Amino acid sequence: HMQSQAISNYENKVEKLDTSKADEMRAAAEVYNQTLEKGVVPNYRLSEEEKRTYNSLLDVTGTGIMAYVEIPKLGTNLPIYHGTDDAILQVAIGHIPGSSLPVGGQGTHSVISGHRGLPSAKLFTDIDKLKNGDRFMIHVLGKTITYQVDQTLTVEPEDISSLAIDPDQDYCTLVTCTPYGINSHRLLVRGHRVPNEK
Ligand code: NA
Ligand code: NA
Ligand SMILES: [Zn+2]
Repeated sequence: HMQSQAISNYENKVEKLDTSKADEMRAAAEVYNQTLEKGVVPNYRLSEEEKRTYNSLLDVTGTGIMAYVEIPKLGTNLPIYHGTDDAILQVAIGHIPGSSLPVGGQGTHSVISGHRGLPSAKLFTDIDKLKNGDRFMIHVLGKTITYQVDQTLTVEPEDISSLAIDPDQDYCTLVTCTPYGINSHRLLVRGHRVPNEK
C-alpha cells in the first residue's frame, strides 16, 4: 500500500536520471562490491565509516530505496531499503549491509530480507512457495536483473555460511523468518543470475 507508492516514487526518480548518471551510480555500486571479501563467512559488522559509504550508494530517492524486487509467482513488488534504515525495516524489505549491493555481476551475493518485519506486514512470508526454476527480478536504476531459484535452506539464525560470496557466481538470497515449534528459524531462498526474458 505504502510500498506501492514507494515503488512509484522510485520509478519517477529513475525516469528523471540521465542514463549517464544511472550508469555512474550503478558502477559505483559494482566497484564497492568488488572491494568486499569473498570465499569466507560474511562479516556483517560495519564500522561507522563503512556505514557512511554504504548509505551513500544507490540512494536514488534520498529515502534509502536502492531498488525493488518483483516475484511474479507470488504477485510481489517490494521496495528494498538500506539495512541500516532500521525503523522502516518493521514494514519494508532491507538489504543486508555487508552483502553485495543488488546490481549483480560475477563475484556477487546480495541478501535482501524481511526477517525484521512485523508479522502483520507479510514480508516474504510466501517465499516458501518458491520452487527451483521460479524467477525473481531486481529492478535497479532502470536495469532489470533476473534470478532463478536453485536452493531453499531452513537454518538456525546464526548460520550464515551459505551467504558467502563466490567469485565465479552471481547469487541473490531472499530471507524471512519461519516460525515452527516454539522457536524461530530463517528461510534462505537463493537464485542464480540468468538472462532477462522477452
Ligand atoms: Na563477504
Ligand atoms: Na561482491
Ligand atoms: Zn532449531
